[PDB]
Amino acid sequence: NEVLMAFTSYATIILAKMMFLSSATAFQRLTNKDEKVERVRRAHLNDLENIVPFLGIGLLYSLSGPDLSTALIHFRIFVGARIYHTIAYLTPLPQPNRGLAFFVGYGVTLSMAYRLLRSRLYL
Amino acid sequence: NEVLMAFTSYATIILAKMMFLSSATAFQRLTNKDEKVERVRRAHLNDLENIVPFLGIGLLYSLSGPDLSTALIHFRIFVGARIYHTIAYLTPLPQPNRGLAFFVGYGVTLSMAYRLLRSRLYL
Amino acid sequence: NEVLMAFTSYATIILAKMMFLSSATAFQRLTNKDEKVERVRRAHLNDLENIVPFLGIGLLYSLSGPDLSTALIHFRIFVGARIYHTIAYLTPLPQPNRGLAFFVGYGVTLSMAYRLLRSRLYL
Ligand SMILES: CCCCCCCCCCCCCCCCCC(=O)OC[C@@H](COP(=O)([O-])OCC[N+](C)(C)C)OC(=O)CCCCCCCCCCCCCCCCC
Ligand SMILES: CCCCCCCCCCCCCCCCCC(=O)OC[C@@H](COP(=O)([O-])OCC[N+](C)(C)C)OC(=O)CCCCCCCCCCCCCCCCC
Ligand SMILES: CCCCCCCCCCCCCCCCCC(=O)OC[C@@H](COP(=O)([O-])OCC[N+](C)(C)C)OC(=O)CCCCCCCCCCCCCCCCC
Ligand SMILES: CCCCCCCCCCCCCCCCCC(=O)OC[C@@H](COP(=O)([O-])OCC[N+](C)(C)C)OC(=O)CCCCCCCCCCCCCCCCC
Ligand SMILES: CCCCCCCCCCCCCCCCCC(=O)OC[C@@H](COP(=O)([O-])OCC[N+](C)(C)C)OC(=O)CCCCCCCCCCCCCCCCC
Ligand SMILES: CCCCCCCCCCCCCCCCCC(=O)OC[C@@H](COP(=O)([O-])OCC[N+](C)(C)C)OC(=O)CCCCCCCCCCCCCCCCC
Ligand SMILES: N[C@@H](CCC(=O)N[C@@H](CS)C(=O)NCC(=O)O)C(=O)O
Ligand SMILES: N[C@@H](CCC(=O)N[C@@H](CS)C(=O)NCC(=O)O)C(=O)O
Ligand SMILES: N[C@@H](CCC(=O)N[C@@H](CS)C(=O)NCC(=O)O)C(=O)O
Repeated sequence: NEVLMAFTSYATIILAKMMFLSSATAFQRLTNKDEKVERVRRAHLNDLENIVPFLGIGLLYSLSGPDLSTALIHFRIFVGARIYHTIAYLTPLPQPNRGLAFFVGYGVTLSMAYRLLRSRLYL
Repeated sequence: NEVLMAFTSYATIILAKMMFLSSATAFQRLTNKDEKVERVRRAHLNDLENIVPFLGIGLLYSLSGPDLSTALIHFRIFVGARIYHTIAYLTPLPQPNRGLAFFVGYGVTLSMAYRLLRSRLYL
Repeated sequence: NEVLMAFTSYATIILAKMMFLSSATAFQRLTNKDEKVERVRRAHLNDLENIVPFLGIGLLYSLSGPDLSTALIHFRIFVGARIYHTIAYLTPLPQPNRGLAFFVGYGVTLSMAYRLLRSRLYL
């Protein structure tokens, strides 16, 4: 429960996230058309891989999530970090393609990656 | 069972799908060589992400799939939609890179995404 | 256990793998800068998809992994194949982008893909 509770919710978000944004980018791509080209391309793949390792990591301490400890918060903020980070980006075809923005997204993937990873594993 | 039954099968397909097609594209890429360049590149990533969110969504109502309701059919046709959709595409390096074809694939990802997602979640 | 044991470990590796390598490439990309451009781009996506289907396949005989038979070894060497394969590659922006190296990585994905896939499925 506690467990299912966690994963679905994060992912659902995550997947409302990645979902609007995917078809959406598709939809805008053709609609914009071009700068928006990479913009859209761009959203997909950073995010697609935000998710891609989200998926690795979440999905797994998922079904290996024994300890009672509260860790979902990061499942939760890493989402929270990464969304506003893309969203912050968020149209500049010029590099920078990054910023404090992703010092948030990636780097939280990193922190919440790092701890929780190690956590349900070594236990 | 009913459950395992579902996921493996869809994925197996899905993964026979994504699998021939991956090494295959590799194999053809070098063999064609060039137009086939993006063609192959092309197959991977639409499909790679067909799968990528397949994976998100399937995999999860997977292990959160309680209701008796018949929903696998779409696991099943969204595959059925997406394969023939790429396959329909399926060599034009000119945009369009889409069509009624993906009005099928993506959009079923969308429908079968949308309902089943919400379904085992809100329950 | 035996099961959890398996998946986490492979993935952890896999995910220490894909993880250093992702932020890392990011980090080097900006730092190199350019040839390193595709190099880094390059690492991500072969590997990102090494993982991408790893994820499909591992993750699933994962929770459908009944037989006692020893199959983790490949979870294990396919990792072992693929790492040293990228790593072998591993800076040439000239094609070849492949070699005996990936005759290892991909092709083990293939062998260990192929058998274990079929195995916990048909059972
Ligand atoms: C609950 C907390 C108690 C107190 C709350 C009070 C907090 C109030 C914060 C007030 C802030 C004051 C504003 C100063 C900021 C100026 C920033 C700036 O100049 O831009 C930098 C710019 C710099 O831009 P740039 O010029 O480098 O590039 C832009 C791109 N070009 C140039 C191509 C156009 O960086 C960004 O754009 C980042 C975007 C920030 C987006 C912020 C929106 C998200 C905020 C989330 C939190 C909000 C509440 C959610 C709560 C939900 C509740 C559960
Ligand atoms: C943008 C900036 C960068 C962002 C990148 C990523 C984010 C980085 C995160 C960094 C780590 C932050 C550290 C916080 C934790 C440190 C505190 C600590 O250790 O104290 C002990 C811990 C543990 O609790 P305790 O140990 O004090 O309690 C003792 C009770 N016994 C021993 C009997 C069990 O305290 C907490 O952290 C509690 C925090 C709870 C969070 C607040 C919400 C609780 C309510 C739940 C529902 C609320 C709705 C929210 C839903 C959100 C919807 C979107
Ligand atoms: C069981 C049902 C009862 C009745 C079955 C009877 C159904 C019989 C349907 C007969 C159809 C009549 C044909 C008219 C169609 C003409 C289409 C056309 O012109 O092409 C559009 C074209 C338009 O092309 P275009 O010109 O825009 O671009 C092509 C690309 N260039 C130009 C670069 C070369 O679009 C497509 O290519 C789509 C490809 C369609 C592929 C169809 C094969 C898959 C069909 C799956 C179902 C088959 C059975 C599976 C059953 C399994 C059983 C469990
Ligand atoms: C290319 C075009 C776009 C494609 C994109 C994606 C596809 C879009 C899908 C859109 C939705 C379609 C709606 C269909 C459902 C609506 C019907 C409905 O609501 O009625 C009630 C529902 C529910 O059943 P019921 O409620 O009528 O039964 C009552 C019994 N009690 C109450 C006691 C439990 O009926 C059905 O849908 C039954 C359909 C079953 C499907 C037919 C096959 C059954 C046999 C199984 C094995 C067959 C082998 C197949 C293997 C395939 C291999 C590849
Ligand atoms: C335990 C076993 C018992 C015996 C152990 C004894 C084994 C000892 C093997 C000794 C080998 C002798 C060396 C001859 C090889 C020459 C290769 C060559 O020329 O390069 C080809 C080259 C050809 O290069 P190229 O010229 O086509 O392209 C390079 C790119 N450019 C040109 C752009 C610069 O291919 C490679 O680079 C492949 C890289 C190989 C990397 C090997 C390191 C990994 C080895 C893993 C095993 C090690 C132990 C791990 C054990 C862990 C324990 C649990
Ligand atoms: C770079 C080159 C390409 C690489 C690409 C991918 C790799 C390709 C792999 C190809 C397949 C290789 C075939 C090997 C198996 C064939 C042998 C066989 O069938 O015999 C019967 C099998 C089965 O056992 P058995 O059937 O003989 O035992 C009988 C006992 N009863 C019947 C009662 C149950 O034997 C084995 O394979 C045992 C091998 C075990 C592996 C050795 C290690 C065991 C110790 C565990 C801990 C060690 C630490 C290691 C951790 C690693 C850390 C990173
Ligand atoms: N989907 C791509 C995203 C790559 C990307 O957007 N790279 C950014 C940094 S994370 C960059 O600076 N690219 C170089 C460029 O735009 O020229 C991947 O997985 O590699
Ligand atoms: N793998 C790429 C696929 C992108 C792609 O093929 N985009 C299509 C629409 S879905 C397109 O029209 N691209 C613009 C172009 O080809 O110039 C991604 O995930 O973004
Ligand atoms: N992430 C890309 C990787 C594609 C790639 O690196 N292709 C290699 C073979 S696996 C190649 O030879 N590309 C053609 C080129 O570099 O011009 C994908 O998923 O398609």
